[PDB]
Amino acid sequence: KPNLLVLPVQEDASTGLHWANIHKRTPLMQVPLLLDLNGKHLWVTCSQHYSSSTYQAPFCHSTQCSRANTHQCFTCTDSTTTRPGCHNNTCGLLSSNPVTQESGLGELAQDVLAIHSTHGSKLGPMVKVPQFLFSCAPSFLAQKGLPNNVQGALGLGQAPISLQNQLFSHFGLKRQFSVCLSRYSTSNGAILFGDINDPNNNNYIHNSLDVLHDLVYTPLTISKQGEYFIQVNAIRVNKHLVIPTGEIGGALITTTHPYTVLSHSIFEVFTQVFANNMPKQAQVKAVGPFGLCYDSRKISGGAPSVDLILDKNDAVWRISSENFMVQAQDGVSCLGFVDGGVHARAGIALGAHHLEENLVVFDLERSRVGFNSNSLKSYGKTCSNLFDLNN
Amino acid sequence: KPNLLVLPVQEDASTGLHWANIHKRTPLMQVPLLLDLNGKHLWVTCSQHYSSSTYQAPFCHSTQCSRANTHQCFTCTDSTTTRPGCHNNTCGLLSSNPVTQESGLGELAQDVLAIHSTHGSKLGPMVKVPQFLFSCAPSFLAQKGLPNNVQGALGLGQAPISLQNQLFSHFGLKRQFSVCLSRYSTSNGAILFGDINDPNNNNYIHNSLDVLHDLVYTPLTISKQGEYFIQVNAIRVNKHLVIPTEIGGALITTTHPYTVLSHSIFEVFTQVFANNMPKQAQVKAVGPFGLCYDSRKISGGAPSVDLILDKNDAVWRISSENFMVQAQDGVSCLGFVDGGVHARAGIALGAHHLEENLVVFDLERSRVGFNSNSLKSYGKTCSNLFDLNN
Amino acid sequence: SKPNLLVLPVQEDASTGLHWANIHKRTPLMQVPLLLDLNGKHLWVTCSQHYSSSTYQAPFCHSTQCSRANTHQCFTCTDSTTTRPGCHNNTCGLLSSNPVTQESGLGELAQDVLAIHSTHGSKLGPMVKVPQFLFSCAPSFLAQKGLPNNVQGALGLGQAPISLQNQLFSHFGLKRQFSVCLSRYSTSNGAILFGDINDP
Ligand SMILES: *[C@@H]1O[C@H](CO)[C@@H](O[C@@H]2O[C@H](CO)[C@@H](O)[C@H](O)[C@H]2NC(C)=O)[C@H](O[C@@H]2O[C@@H](C)[C@@H](O)[C@@H](O)[C@@H]2O)[C@H]1NC(C)=O
Ligand SMILES: *[C@@H]1O[C@H](CO)[C@@H](O[C@@H]2O[C@H](CO)[C@@H](O)[C@H](O)[C@H]2NC(C)=O)[C@H](O)[C@H]1NC(C)=O
Ligand SMILES: *[C@@H]1O[C@H](CO)[C@@H](O)[C@H](O)[C@H]1NC(C)=O
Repeated sequence: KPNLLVLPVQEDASTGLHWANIHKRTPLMQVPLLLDLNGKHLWVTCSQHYSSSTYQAPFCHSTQCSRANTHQCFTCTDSTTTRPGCHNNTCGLLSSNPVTQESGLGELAQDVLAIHSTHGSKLGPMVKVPQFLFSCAPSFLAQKGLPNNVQGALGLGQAPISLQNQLFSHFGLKRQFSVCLSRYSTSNGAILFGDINDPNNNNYIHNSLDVLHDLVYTPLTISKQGEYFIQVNAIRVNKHLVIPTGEIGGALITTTHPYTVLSHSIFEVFTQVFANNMPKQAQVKAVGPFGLCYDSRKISGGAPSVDLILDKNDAVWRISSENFMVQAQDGVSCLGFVDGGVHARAGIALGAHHLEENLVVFDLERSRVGFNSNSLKSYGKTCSNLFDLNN
Repeated sequence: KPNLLVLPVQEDASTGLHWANIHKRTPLMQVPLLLDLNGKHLWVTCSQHYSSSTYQAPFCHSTQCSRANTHQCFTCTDSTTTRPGCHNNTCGLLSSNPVTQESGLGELAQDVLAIHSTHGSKLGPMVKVPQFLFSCAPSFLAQKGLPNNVQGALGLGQAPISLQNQLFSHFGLKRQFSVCLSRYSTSNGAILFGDINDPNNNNYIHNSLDVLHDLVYTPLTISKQGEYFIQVNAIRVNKHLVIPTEIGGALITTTHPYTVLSHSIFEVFTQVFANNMPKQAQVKAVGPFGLCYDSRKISGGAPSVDLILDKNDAVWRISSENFMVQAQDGVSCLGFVDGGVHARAGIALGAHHLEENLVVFDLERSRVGFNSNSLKSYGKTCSNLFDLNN
Repeated sequence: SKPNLLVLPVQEDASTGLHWANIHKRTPLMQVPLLLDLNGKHLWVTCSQHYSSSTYQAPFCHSTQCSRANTHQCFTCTDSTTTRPGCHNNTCGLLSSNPVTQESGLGELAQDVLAIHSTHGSKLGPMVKVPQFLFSCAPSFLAQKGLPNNVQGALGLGQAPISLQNQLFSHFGLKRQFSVCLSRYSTSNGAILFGDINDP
């Protein structure tokens, strides 16, 4: 019985989103799914080639339906014969495409999910959750916005049948998971489930020990919708402070958009403050979703300190200029923050690009988030080689 | 045929609010009324003691009631005899005390209003609007909260029978008015109606020409209730920027003296301010204020406070002689007040903010203009920018 | 230099029995045939791709112009993929009516030059302008039915804040009075007069 589980994830270069192959069903196979940090559950298109000797659709008012927190019954109005995703007297579950913000009523489903354990310092054998709960979503939901051929999403949000909650409870793990996304499409990053500070896991996490010793922590708050928040008191640029006005933190953490999104007033003030701490004669025609771009040849070694001042000024998340400068085009380097408009979900939403090449620990038992206080590269490490991810 | 009209206004030392004598009725006489920038109409208390040979109460469904945008008929339930403010089959108008936020149903009224024209560099003869529309309010409405002897309010809001809307239309003026409040109770400020860049008016406004050339503008937005808003992206204190929070987020108003901030913004701004000051010069807060200092110790230097505006095109610099208030003896307080958690807006700029500034409401281009340097840097004040002498 | 009386010639359409006027608008100034609608709340025009004017503007939502027009509903162009008069985002929406068909449609608030005759002695005098006249750019279908031939909108003289007379009264400081003398014959004009007719 494993004390640590590992899910390799990959960056999609085109969308900037991350996805994973999930192993499901009997016989076991791989389903490519979007990584959705705040997603309430795993959902898939089932109307396909769903072949499994282990599939079940729980009946309405069943114990499975109570756990999934759906007490709404499902009626199939597509096929008039039965299949995965289409029954009467089952239960309905609302699934959302976090990119398009579309939602649709899916059917609660139950089948095998499998995930890697560890063996010494390498990946170990797959272990199974034989009755993993998830949603069979309507086909349209995955037809737009996801990486190519991605057929659903896996959610890691604070909700009862999230992926991590089901792994924790099945295997009796510590309630902690860690995210190390890779910036490169050509090598994987990973998600780790369980305690990384467990001597039983020392051999697998041995290579990451210098990083772990320097981890910095800040309190984690959770919204009514199961989303992860931290408190950012200010954004510091050199000696300028952009200061936003028992509550949930103001900064969302998400994996479902690449760049960090700022509500309009913050975006406006921050970007100008940034432009003021830069050579005005280095700017070029704005490109892409970005508002402030430079000719890459100037600027070289000329970007300012950009830091998040965190809850109660106890901590700082220093952000590297190799992270916050984006290479929009051949020789064009852009400030990687985008305007969320005036009705943004949060004042600040830290996205996949922010998380990439950082180790970020979601410590649910103590309600806090930890991150590397120095860049991984300063340890000679990357998110792809911090842990052994060869099968 | 005048191109510019002038209304002198005065600060009430006690309340910090401003008022004007309006000339009305036949025979012409003076009515002291509160200056209410956002008010929808002029209202005055009416009784059997109201005397005028030109007063009328328009009938219900009249063209007058139509222009005033009231189609609710009025029934007098007070006197059992008719008098100004008390008739049947007239029309009803809701009037508000902007200070107490009490409101009352008045009767639409019509009478003479007079206001100064200009003659060269001086005030010229009074010119009249013989059928000025306004509200006869119930007597109780002004009985609390207004400066002494003030018996109504003149409203300059975006609403069909506001004072400026009726002056514009009657005289064929450019749709613009300018506010120059005087900080001193002992000298008048003014409101100007019509084009101030009008060569015809060059002689009256000649003394202000340097101020006008350097005016800075920002977009003006109007709420559904007719209030004036601008957009503030940040309040800057030295190098610390406080980001507040489409209609602008900052209300402009004349019905409270000090600038009111919503609780979350207030808390953030006052601490940021305390961080840019000698932290051990503070004294127990006095009055309505939250952060007060000893006057002898901070004469050293107050920090830069600027409103960063819409699209960051413009900056409204606030002088430390404006935002520091001398609450007591040797105590100077930061003159921003906490509007609480159900504040109407995030920022509400009040009379104190407006004082000794020239503020132009350009309704024709939907923008607000203000002096980009202090009046005092031009050798001017709001009392002497224009000739307000009889 | 401010006229005390303005005059708008109007003509009867024999086919429909309705009356219309050529109204002068834009820079450079040109004529638009519009239906005479006594009770109409505002002037509206079908505004097209080929609207040409150097003085045209679409007020922004929550502007003072939108306040005066009494509209606080914002406009979104759900039509073209490019902007044109009558088609922008972040402007304000105004409901216009075809009084013959009772069709209504949501237009965009617009601002441009309007000109009209003043008087000179006993004759018509030079055109005088309202440089920022407020009106509605209405959807094209709204004029396709019921109106005289080639008529592209209506001018309203109703009791409403941006009616035609209300804007003329206030721009020029006229007496609040207008007079109607319609002609029975399609072959000669009648007129609308704005201002005091009784100061001989
Ligand atoms: C305004 O209209 C009211 C309703 O018509 C008037 O009140 C009515 O007076 C009648 C005469 O005595 C009486 O029979 C009715 O019952 C009464 N109606 C109500 C609703 O009370 C009112 O008249 C004045 O006030 C009343 C109470 C009496 O004192 C009358 O003599 C008064 O004229 C009208 N007010 C005017 C015309 O000023
Ligand atoms: C007015 O705004 C709308 C909505 O913002 C624009 O319509 C969208 O244009 C985007 C392009 O950025 C498309 O991706 C959307 O599919 C469009 N939505 C709809 C409903 O058509 C529209 O282009 C804007 N119009 C103008 C003239 O700027
Ligand atoms: C679901 O119920 C409806 C209504 O009774 C029925 O017509 C339909 O065939 C049922 N669906 C399946 C898959 O049996």
